[PDB]
Amino acid sequence: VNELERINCIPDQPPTKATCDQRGCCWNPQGAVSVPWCYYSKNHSYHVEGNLVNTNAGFTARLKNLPSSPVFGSNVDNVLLTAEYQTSNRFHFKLTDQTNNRFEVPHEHVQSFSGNAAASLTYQVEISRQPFSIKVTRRSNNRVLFDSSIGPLLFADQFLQLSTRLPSTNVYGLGEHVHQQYRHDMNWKTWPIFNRDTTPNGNGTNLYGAQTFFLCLEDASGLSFGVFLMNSNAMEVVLQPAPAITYRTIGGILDFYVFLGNTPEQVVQEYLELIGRPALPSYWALGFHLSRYEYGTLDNMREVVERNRAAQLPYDVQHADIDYMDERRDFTYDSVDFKGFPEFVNELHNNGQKLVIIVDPAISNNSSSSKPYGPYDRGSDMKIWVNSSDGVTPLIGEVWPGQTVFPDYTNPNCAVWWTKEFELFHNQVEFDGIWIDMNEVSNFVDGSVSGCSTNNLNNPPFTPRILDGYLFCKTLCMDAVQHWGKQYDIHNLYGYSMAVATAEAAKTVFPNKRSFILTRSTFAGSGKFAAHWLGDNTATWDDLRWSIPGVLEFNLFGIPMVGPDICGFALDTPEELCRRWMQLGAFYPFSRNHNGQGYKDQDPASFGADSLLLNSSRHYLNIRYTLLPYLYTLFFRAHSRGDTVARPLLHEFYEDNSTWDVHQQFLWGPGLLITPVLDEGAEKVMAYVPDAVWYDYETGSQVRWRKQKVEMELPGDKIGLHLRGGYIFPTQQPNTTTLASRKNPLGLIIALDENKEAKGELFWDDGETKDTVANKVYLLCEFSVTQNRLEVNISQSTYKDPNNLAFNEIKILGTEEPSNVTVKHNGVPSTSPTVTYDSNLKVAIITDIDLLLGEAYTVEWAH
Ligand SMILES: *[C@@H]1O[C@H](CO)[C@@H](O[C@@H]2O[C@H](CO)[C@@H](O)[C@H](O)[C@H]2NC(C)=O)[C@H](O)[C@H]1NC(C)=O
Ligand SMILES: O=S(=O)([O-])O[C@@H]([C@H](O)[C@@H](O)[C@H](O)CO)[C@H](O)C[S@+]1C[C@@H](O)[C@H](O)[C@H]1CO
Ligand SMILES: *[C@@H]1O[C@H](CO)[C@@H](O)[C@H](O)[C@H]1NC(C)=O
Ligand SMILES: *[C@@H]1O[C@H](CO)[C@@H](O)[C@H](O)[C@H]1NC(C)=O
Repeated sequence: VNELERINCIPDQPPTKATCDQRGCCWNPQGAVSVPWCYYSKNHSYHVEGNLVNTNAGFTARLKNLPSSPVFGSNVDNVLLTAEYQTSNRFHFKLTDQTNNRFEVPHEHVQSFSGNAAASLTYQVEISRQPFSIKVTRRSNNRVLFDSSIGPLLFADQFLQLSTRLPSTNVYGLGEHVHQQYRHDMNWKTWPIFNRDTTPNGNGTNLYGAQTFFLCLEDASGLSFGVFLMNSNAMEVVLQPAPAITYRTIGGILDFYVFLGNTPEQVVQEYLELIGRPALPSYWALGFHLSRYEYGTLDNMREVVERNRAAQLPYDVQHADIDYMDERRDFTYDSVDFKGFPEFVNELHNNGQKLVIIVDPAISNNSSSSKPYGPYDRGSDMKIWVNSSDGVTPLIGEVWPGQTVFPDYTNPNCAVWWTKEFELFHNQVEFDGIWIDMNEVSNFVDGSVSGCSTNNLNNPPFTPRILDGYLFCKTLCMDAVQHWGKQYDIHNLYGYSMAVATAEAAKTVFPNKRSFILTRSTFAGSGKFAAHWLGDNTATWDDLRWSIPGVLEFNLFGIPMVGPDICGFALDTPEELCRRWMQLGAFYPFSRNHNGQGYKDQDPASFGADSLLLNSSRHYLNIRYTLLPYLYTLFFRAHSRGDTVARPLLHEFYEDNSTWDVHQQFLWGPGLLITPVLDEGAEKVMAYVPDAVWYDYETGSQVRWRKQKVEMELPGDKIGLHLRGGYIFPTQQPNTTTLASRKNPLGLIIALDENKEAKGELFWDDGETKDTVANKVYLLCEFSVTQNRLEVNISQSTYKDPNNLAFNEIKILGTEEPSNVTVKHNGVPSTSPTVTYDSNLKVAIITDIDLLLGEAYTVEWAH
């Protein structure tokens, strides 16, 4: 056994030979740091009993436990392997107890399969019987992708483990964590996963959400695969330099999907086809959002709103945090400090802005005839709370308002209660979207106001390395009871079920509209319902750097609308850090400046009406808003096809191994390269320039750099932004709200490749109606340039914007002087455009044109 391939047999304590001998493992304390001293022998585990059986979907096998000493308790003697060839690119296998039903995740999107095995498989499955292992190989090159033979299968009631070899160390994903780097290096590292309210800091703890998906780029050809584990129990994932990854969970079943693609993007697409593609956002949610914990008063909030509006900051959304509430209780507002809240909502709406309100799941249980508290009274009438282990008494915990009960969102009746609370509240305060927080669920006491009984749920045989080392820390008792089952099994599904219920509420409160839901806690598939933010970060340079991998990973997880608290939630933000963070933050798919209680103001205009920070923030937000049609089209592709929005360089440039590690730059889709300064004091950044033609976004000048590391000069007022040759970017003149910007003239930026060609597309619908894609009420058009000619082609034509929108400007980068520009509509001229040319920069701008959105055109020129 190569020591890199040793699978640790003593995950639970300091290794000893006595424990090693008792567990029947191998002892060799002579390795390098972190190399396990005690590791599994070659026949710990299961063997296939008798023959495999073909089924319509695939095959089954019966696995029988080989005699072994019971470490983490009640072992499963007879295991059933069920394998389904679900599609040419997706394999599913699950290991269950042949004799007993066990907890299975009741996912809202994924359904059971009742097909026949797919034809033309891109993969092959090999089963070894003595001992059991499962291998999945890529058919084209026989690359072993999944191979459990490196380790045993362990399957006890509260301890399940399976390992797989990996074909490379280009491994991305898992969550929710602060990984600091984007590529997992595969050095010995254990990542615990158990939804927890905790600071995203440098400690690598489990955080708010649970995401078991990873993607592996196999080699420079782009061939990639992914693995998803459908299990909601506390678990950890162990990475080691074999390379290999081990999943170790403390309940449920091992239900695995393996996805193959020809590129990293195809793997994400296959994963999202399974778990659910992300919602198309309201176009206004793409704008800039501003927020803080504790304005304290409506007057204070108004003062902030007003100075940022006075500054002409692009600024669509204002969030109201728990300070709007009457004593931090949901579905109230403070009639003194927030007196006149409804009037302020009208002011926002009149200014073309939106209000997003925070709503917490925990509900104050303080109600009497003297002073009733409606949401509690109504929820109690409907009996929709999470109960204690007795199965009948609502569990009492403590959150913002004091003592609280917790809604059981797994109960469909709970969604009815919740919907009605929102309806009642929306009648008083006409908010536009909902920010659901503290939904891990977060509890200010451990378990309940009376703690947690000692039993195998609260105190299991094995505890993964979750923060604080007890499952019930800062959450509910594990033996609490909900419709879908015990908190031990469904804890990781709380925020997911809450997002589903809040989407259901939206159906009534915002009829036929998308609205906007922002959630803290997530499970696989949450992006179908909600955006995410990366939680309670801190105003440090490390937190700035750590945000980009967090954004990229959530795009892999199908939650493309993701971002951190720009400038940092905890602590007073230094001007220089906030200026850099706003520059980068103009390019997060979810762009929100948010701040914790009591800290110095960090809203952009608070730095001074003529400050470098405000000027730079306005500048780059104006660029963001200019590219909103491009961004919105990226979201359309994420929703319809499963593409990422914020995208690693390697997804586009996988042929170039210099991109495999890059985590300080990222792309919007295929075409826009973002290069922030991320180091204190720096007016430069060490940047990678991929193998493409690149143009400076502002000047349009072609950079000399190609496929090389560069020192990019970025003074205090700059972030790197370059456009990829071969791409056409739709734009729209910016305004301070998207309500207004959407009415503005459109533009095209055509970034020519080495062959003087480029292609692009534009999706356009009404920006807010639900089912616009499903019901085919949209415009989709395609742009292509191949010399001397731009074609605008209409592929879907079932929405016509009433605002007379047209492309009134075409900017061509990397071109020789165009002459005789002519515009044809369905073959007919047209009215001579104006052409301006910069021969030093090789940039042409065509103006005095009017190409109506949704009409086909050819624009031709000579040289
Ligand atoms: C939590 O406990 C309540 C009782 O406090 C349970 O309420 C039951 O709800 C159903 C309505 O679906 C009624 O038919 C029963 O009469 C209720 N019981 C009582 C005693 O009122 C509720 O089911 C419990 N929830 C869970 C997840 O077990
Ligand atoms: O620090 S804290 O006092 O602010 O409480 C944190 C958290 O609870 C923290 O204490 C962790 O335990 C690790 O520090 C809580 O998450 C803040 S919530 C989400 C945020 O975005 C809203 O503005 C806040 C008000 O609704
Ligand atoms: C780890 O946790 C504690 C927070 O309670 C903190 O003081 C320490 O700085 C953290 N370490 C890092 C690297 O974030
Ligand atoms: C920008 O929005 C304002 C509304 O606040 C509107 O009056 C103005 O005309 C818009 N500017 C344009 C057309 O670019």
